[PDB]
Amino acid sequence: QKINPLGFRLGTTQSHYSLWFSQPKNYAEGLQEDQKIRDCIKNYVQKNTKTSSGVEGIARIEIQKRIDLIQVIIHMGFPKLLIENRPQGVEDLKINVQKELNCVNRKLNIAITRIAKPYGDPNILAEFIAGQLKSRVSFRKAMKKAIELTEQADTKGIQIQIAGRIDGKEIARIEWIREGRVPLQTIRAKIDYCAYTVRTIYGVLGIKIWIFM
Amino acid sequence: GFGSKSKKEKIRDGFEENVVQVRRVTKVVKGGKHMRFRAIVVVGDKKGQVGVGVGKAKEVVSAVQKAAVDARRNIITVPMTKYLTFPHRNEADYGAARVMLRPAAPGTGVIAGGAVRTVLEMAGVENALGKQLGSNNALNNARATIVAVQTMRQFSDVARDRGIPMEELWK
Amino acid sequence: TRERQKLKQLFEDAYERCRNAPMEGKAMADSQAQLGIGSVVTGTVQSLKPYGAFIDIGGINGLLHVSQISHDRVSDIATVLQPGDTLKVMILSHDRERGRVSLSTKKLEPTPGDMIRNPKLVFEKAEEMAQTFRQRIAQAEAMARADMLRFQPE
Amino acid sequence: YWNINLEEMMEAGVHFGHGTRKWNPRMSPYISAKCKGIHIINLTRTARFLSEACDLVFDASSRGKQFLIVGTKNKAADSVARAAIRARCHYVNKKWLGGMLTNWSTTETRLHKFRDLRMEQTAGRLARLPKRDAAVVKRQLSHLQTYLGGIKYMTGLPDIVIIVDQQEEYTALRECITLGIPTICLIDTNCNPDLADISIPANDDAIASIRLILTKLVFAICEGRSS
RNA sequence: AGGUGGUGCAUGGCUGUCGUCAGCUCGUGCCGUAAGGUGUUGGGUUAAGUCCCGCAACGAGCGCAACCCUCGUGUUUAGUUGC
RNA sequence: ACACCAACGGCGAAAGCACUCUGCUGGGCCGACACUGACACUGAGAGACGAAAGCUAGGGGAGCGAAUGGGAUUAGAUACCCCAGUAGUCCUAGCCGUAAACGAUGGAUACUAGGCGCUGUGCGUAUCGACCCGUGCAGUGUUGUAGCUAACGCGUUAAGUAUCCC
RNA sequence: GUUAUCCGGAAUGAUUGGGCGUAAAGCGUCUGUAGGUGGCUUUUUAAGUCCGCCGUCAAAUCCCAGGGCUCAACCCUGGACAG
Repeated sequence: QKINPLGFRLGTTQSHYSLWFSQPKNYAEGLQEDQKIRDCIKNYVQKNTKTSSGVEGIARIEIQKRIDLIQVIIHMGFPKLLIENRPQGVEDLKINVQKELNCVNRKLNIAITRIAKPYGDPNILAEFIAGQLKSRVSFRKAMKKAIELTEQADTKGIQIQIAGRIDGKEIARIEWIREGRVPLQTIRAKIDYCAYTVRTIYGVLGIKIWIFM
Repeated sequence: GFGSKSKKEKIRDGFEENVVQVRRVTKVVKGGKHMRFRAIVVVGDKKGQVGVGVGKAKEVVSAVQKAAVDARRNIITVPMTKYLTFPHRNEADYGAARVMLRPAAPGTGVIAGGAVRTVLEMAGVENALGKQLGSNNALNNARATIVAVQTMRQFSDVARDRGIPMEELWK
Repeated sequence: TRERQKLKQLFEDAYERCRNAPMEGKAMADSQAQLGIGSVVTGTVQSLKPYGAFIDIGGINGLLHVSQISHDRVSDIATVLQPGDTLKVMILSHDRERGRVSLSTKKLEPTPGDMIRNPKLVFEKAEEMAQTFRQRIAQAEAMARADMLRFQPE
Repeated sequence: YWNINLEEMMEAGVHFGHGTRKWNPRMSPYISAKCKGIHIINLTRTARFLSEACDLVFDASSRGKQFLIVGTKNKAADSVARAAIRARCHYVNKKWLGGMLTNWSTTETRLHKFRDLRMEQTAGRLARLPKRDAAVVKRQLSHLQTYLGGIKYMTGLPDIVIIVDQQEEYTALRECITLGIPTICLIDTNCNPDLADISIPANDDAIASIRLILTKLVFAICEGRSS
């Protein structure tokens, strides 16, 4: 139907993530390496913080290869929640990430950064409405709660679409709320979006968050 | 766009609100058949201060509060002289809903149909009895009571209007 | 508070509206000339037609009407008439369709007069009014600026 | 005191009323006579209601408010502006929008944009952009110049609105009746005294009768500011 | 564990279509008891609800267009493996 | 059977009524006090009239035209189209008594804004004569205040306010 | 608890209390008998109407106030508006 914004704006105002420049067979193998790194980080923090309390919200995992050394930046909003306090979080990340890249034993620097305002970053906010919506809370309370929760934290325009099988139904719906300008067509406009799938008990839900900044 | 509307909602101790019906009213379009919510909100303090208001919006709560903002610009005050009851009996129709209101003894809680009883239990009157003659409707019913309690006069202003000095009143 | 103030205002006015109801007591070229509505000069008749007389008046188009012309007791002429004559005309309706001006002699106009109390005080304040009128009329310059700092209405 | 002699109105276009088979008969206990296809207004009750008018205008400004005057007719267009620059009041230039009093939230935001565009018009950065942006700013600034040019100095609602006679501005009048704002206006020979709650019935065919009652109320307001 | 077993009428994601058609709505106000209308209708003009005037409407969001790529012309700069 | 005249026109209680003229005869409207002095309104049952089609009896029969007959269209056509065409249409004397017989609004009286009209008469102006202006009424129409109405609308000819009678 | 019967709700037979342009409903219109209602002033009788008094409408029931059964149900004593 409609093209998605992070695909559409790639020439200008949106940059790629897996930022390493290579040759075809080495392109396929570098894409192997990228996918296993994002797997180990996602599954890692999901396990070692599933035992912990709250949601983490890792938005971007940028992977860069200057020399035979791999800079990995992790853009989560709540980075104090991760570490085992001396630095041992990112150290054990570096262990399990070293577990699946040592073809050529090249060094890698896993860093971690802060999101400027974590409510304004659609992967994190989509994780929040995912978490509250995965708990038994209605679409309206949680979704308006995400809206005023966002507009207290300085966002120009917003669109929230939540897909089928809301609280008790056997007929799917779509429910979208918009505030302000969200021009999806304006190429300069810099809209960042996320598309998170909530795996509930009585079905699957789909959340798709557009944020115009 | 300051946020959370904490000061701006005006916490509504002054006016207490209730719906009296929320019917989903629907229109059909080329694409299909889509509905909005018409809610009827009766606002009013128990001091003697009420008024109806309709609203409709695709959300339920925005229709309720939208009908409330329509309602809290539409207020009459209730002429209620005695120990929280009525000066005299009254009847006044609106559209095709006729409403007979009748004052009561103080040992009588308000007895009326749901719309009339809703706008009187919000009006702070305690001792009335109002039969409804006519429609099954709720909006024209309640608005017919509002017209049926605007046109109602105390003894002091009828004594002021006629010019008669004062008698014929127990209190 | 603002709503209450408004209500109080409305009460004041309704009482002010309660005290004293009781007691008390050819044409195309003329159309081309009318590019602009402004400027009276001595009314020029440039067409004549029963219903009235059509009259260029300093750049503005006017309409005199028969009932608003001088009564004619003289032997000969067509009533309404006017051909090219130049007549002192007072500013009346100012017709809204096409933005004209109407003109009216208005008659003898004798009206019955009822005596009004306080004319002793009532002449004095009429005099004061005339003095204010003489102080009024100011042809040139525009007030404004007064400097200040502009602020949001919110 | 605020008197007007009976002869100053009786000479001019005050009893010089309107058409004799167009009268709206709620003036039937009011209108004095009829002559030559033109009505004749009773001048006693006219001047008394003007006495009441200046009592209730000068008292209302003696409380301390801001008044409003509507100007739209193009027969009395600039005379209101002359009757509003000296009198400090904010005024309608030529034409009215339905909603300038009751829907005043959007009118208020429209004054945010009009205030910002006057700030850009004064600042001298108008000649930066080419004829497109300058054309658009001149067009919207021309339309807001048509309406909001004469009421820049108002926030909120007035107390008394005095309007161009009856015909063109039933819109603004009905917004005043919805808001409850008391209005004291002019009545023709064929209109309602019960629209407003006090008004001044005199014909407005004469420009000098309009200048008479308006000039009278202008000195009423300015002496209201005299404090 | 595995299931390319069933149900696309339990779903998500993705997509086609009407159709790149020019619309679809909302806030506030007004009208109607109300469903609703009004805006968005009318006079012109556009590929366009594009823009202008009048109008109880005033504004705004998504739509259209532009910003995006490519092919068009020229200038500055760099000349290899290209001239 | 009666073109133009024909009009959102006149009359009748309704149905109806238009080529003109004559005869008999109904009804309406207006004025003067000229007279009587409440004789008024409605009306069960009753009685009369009552478009068109229908029927009895006798005339008459050009046009039109159910039924019918033929041709066409059509899969088919008992129908629309076309060509013939009988009862009927008209008149005399009756019977029948129904119609969207509609203003889809029983009748009567009293009272409650106006604008624009038409018809009939009456007064005054103007001339001295046709006009022409206002009006007094009655009737007919069109927009419309108040009020009523579920709404559309009706609104001095109410679907308003009241009273009476079926 | 279900069923049946009756009243309510029901202004859904309407005096209190409905309707008849279009929702069910104004006869096709008109004359008129019986009958119904009816202008104003003055006077008379009082049939209706109103006021007083008197008689009666059994007792029991219902209403008020007492009293009795441990209370109540029930029983008993006295009183009376209506009409």
